[PDB]
Amino acid sequence: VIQVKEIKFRPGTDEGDYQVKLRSLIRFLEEGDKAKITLRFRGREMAHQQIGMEVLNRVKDDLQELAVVESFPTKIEGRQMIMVLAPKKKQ
Amino acid sequence: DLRYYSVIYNLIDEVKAAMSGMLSPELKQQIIGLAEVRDVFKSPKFGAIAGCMVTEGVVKRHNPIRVLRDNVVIYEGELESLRRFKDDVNEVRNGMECGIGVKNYNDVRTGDVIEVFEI
Amino acid sequence: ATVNQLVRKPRARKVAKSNVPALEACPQKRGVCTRVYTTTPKKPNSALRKVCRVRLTNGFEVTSYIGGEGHNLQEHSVILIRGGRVKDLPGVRYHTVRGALDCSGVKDRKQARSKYGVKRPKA
Amino acid sequence: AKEKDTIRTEGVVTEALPNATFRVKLDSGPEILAYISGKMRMHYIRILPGDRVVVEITPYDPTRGRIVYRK
RNA sequence: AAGGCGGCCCCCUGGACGAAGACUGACGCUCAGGUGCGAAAGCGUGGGGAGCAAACAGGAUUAGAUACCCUGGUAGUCCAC
RNA sequence: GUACGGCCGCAAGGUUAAAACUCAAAUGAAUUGACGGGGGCCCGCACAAGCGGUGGAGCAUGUGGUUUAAUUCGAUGCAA
RNA sequence: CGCGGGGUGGAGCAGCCUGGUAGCUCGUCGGGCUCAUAACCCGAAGAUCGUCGGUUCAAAUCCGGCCCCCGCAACCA
Repeated sequence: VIQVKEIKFRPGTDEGDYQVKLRSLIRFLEEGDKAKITLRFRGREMAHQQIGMEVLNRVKDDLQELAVVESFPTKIEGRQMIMVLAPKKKQ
Repeated sequence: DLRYYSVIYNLIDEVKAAMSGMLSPELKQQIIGLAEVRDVFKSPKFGAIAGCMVTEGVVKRHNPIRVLRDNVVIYEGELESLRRFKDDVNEVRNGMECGIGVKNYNDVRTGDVIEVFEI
Repeated sequence: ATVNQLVRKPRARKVAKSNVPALEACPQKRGVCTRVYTTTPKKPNSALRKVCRVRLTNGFEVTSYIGGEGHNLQEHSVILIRGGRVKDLPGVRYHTVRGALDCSGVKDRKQARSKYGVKRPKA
Repeated sequence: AKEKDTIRTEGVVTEALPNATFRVKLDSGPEILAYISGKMRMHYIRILPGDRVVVEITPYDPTRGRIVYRK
C-alpha cells in the first residue's frame, strides 16, 4: 500500500536548502508513499502569511509533475501546519 | 546643455517649453480593433481560449484591451497570447477568424465584445 | 639583521596612509549636497544620525556628518567639510562645518558656540 | 534641549532581521528598518515577526524608527 | 639533505663512523640569482586490479540527514614512462 | 597569499606579489573561576542492588488555559 | 453509454488472488529528554475496510450494482 512518510519545510528553507529537499520529497512520493509536508513555523496558530504558503505552494508547484497535494490546507494546528501531499491521482 | 540668449523674450518662451514637455498626460486612446468572441475553448496555460471574429480594425499582441458585456466593462487587461490555429500570429485583421486568451479571466460568455486600443 | 643585508636592502619606513584623502591635504573642502539623510549607528549605540553625501570641488564624493541639534540642509546645499570621523558611523570620515556657506549655525546654542557656527547672542 | 518633531505612529512587525532588527510596517503608510529600543531590550521582551508596535520616528529620517511600545 | 625508507636473496651504488699512520697544503664557511630533489592527492598514455575506497546507488538514523552507521561500489590506491 | 602583470603547468593549479576599504584591536603564555555528553582522579539514594510508589481510575488541591461584570495581586526549569 | 487505478482512522497507506478481532506513518492529545525550545524517545486516542445485494463456518480481503475521487481521456485557441 501507500505509506505515510514525511518531509519538513521550516522557515529559512528557501531555494538553496529547499529544492534539494524537494528532491528528497520527490523520492518519498516516488517510492509510492504519501509524502506529508509538515510546516513548523517560527510562529503560532496564525504564524505566517509568508512562511507556509510560499514554501508549501511552491513545493506543490514544483513537484506538481509527479506529486500532487491533497489539500492546500491553510488551517494551522498549533505552531505548525501540515500540508498533506500524495501521489498524483490517476483518474 | 549650454544655451545663451540675447533677449529675455526668447528665454521666457523656451523655459515654458521645457515645462510643457515635462508633462505626461494621456486623456484617452484610440481603439486599434474591436472584436466579438464566440465558442470558447479550453487551454491548460491561460485557462481559457475565446474564439473571436474581428469586426473592425487590427488586433495586436502587446496592446491593452477592454472586455465589456452589455456596454459595461466586465473585465480589463492586456493581451498575453494572440493565437489563430497553431500559427500564433502577432496580428489579426478584421473579418478574419481569430483566437484569443488571457490570464486572470475566469468566465467567457458569448455576445460580449472585446475592445483593443493602442496607447 | 645582517649589516650586509641592510647594505643590500636599506631600512624603509612605511608611508602613512591618510584618514581624510578626500581633503587632499586641504584644511576644508567645498562641495554640493548629493543626498541628505539619516542613518543608524553601530554597536552599542542607537540613534538617527544626520549625514549627507557631498560631491566635492575635486570630484571625490564622500559622506559627511552634520553635527549639532537641528539643521536646515537639503540637496544642492553648498557646504564646507572638514576632517573628523564619526566613530559609531563606519564610512563617515568628515564633518560639515556648521555656519559656513549654505550651512546654518545651530539654533540657540550658548556653550561651545564656535564649534556650531553660532554668533554671540546680544545680551 | 531635544527637539520635538518626533512621532509615535504605530505599525506591524514584518521581517525578523538580525540583531533586534525588524521590517515593521507602519499602519500609516510604509514600513521602516525599526530597531529595538534600549529600554525594551534591557527588559528583554522578545518581539515576534508579526506584532502591532509603536514607533518613534525622527522626521530627519522617516526611513527609520525605534520600537517604543512592546506590543 | 629533506620528502621519506621495514619479509628473504643477489647484483649496481651513495653517505656516515672508528683505528693507525702517510700525502696535499687554507684547497675553507655561507650563498641572492641558477640547478636538482621533493609525502599524499591530482593529470596523460598503456598495463594491472585481491583488499580498501572519493564519486554514485540502495538500506537506516533524524524534525531534516545531500552526513556520521550498514549493503554495494567507480576513479584512485599497484607497475612503466 | 587575493587582484593585475610576468614566468611555469594538458589541467587542477603553482610561483613572485600589491592597493582601496574597514576596525582598535588581533595575538602569545600563564592565573582565578565556571563549564565539559577533552582527559584523569574522587564524592552524593547519582547509577547499580532492593522495597514502595507517581504516570491509568474517582475525589482533594495548586497552576495553566478557557470563561466571566469580576473570576483580586504575586510565585514559573532543577530552585513556580 | 468511454478507457485507468482506487474507496480503512483527521490525511495518506499496509493488511491483496495467499477469506478468521484492521496495523503501519504523518498529524491529534499526553508523557519523557533539555536550564528551556527545536529535534528526538515512551505512549494512548482515532474505523459499518464506500455503500448494498450476493455468499459463508467467519468474507478486510470474496462478486456484481449504486456511488465517489484521481488517471489519462474528452473541451488541446
